[PDB]
Amino acid sequence: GIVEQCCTSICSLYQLENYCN
Amino acid sequence: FVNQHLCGSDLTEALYLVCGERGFFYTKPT
Repeated sequence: GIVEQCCTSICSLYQLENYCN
Repeated sequence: FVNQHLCGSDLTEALYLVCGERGFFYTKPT
């Protein structure tokens, strides 16, 4: 998934955007 | 939010906000 992708590793808001609706 | 560690709710929280009215997406593997 993308969870650890942003949790264990860290991500920017532009990525959480790609994971938005 | 610069460099953020989001997992479980912490991710849904931001997820819920990054998009919000724009709806968001999550893993919820089960």
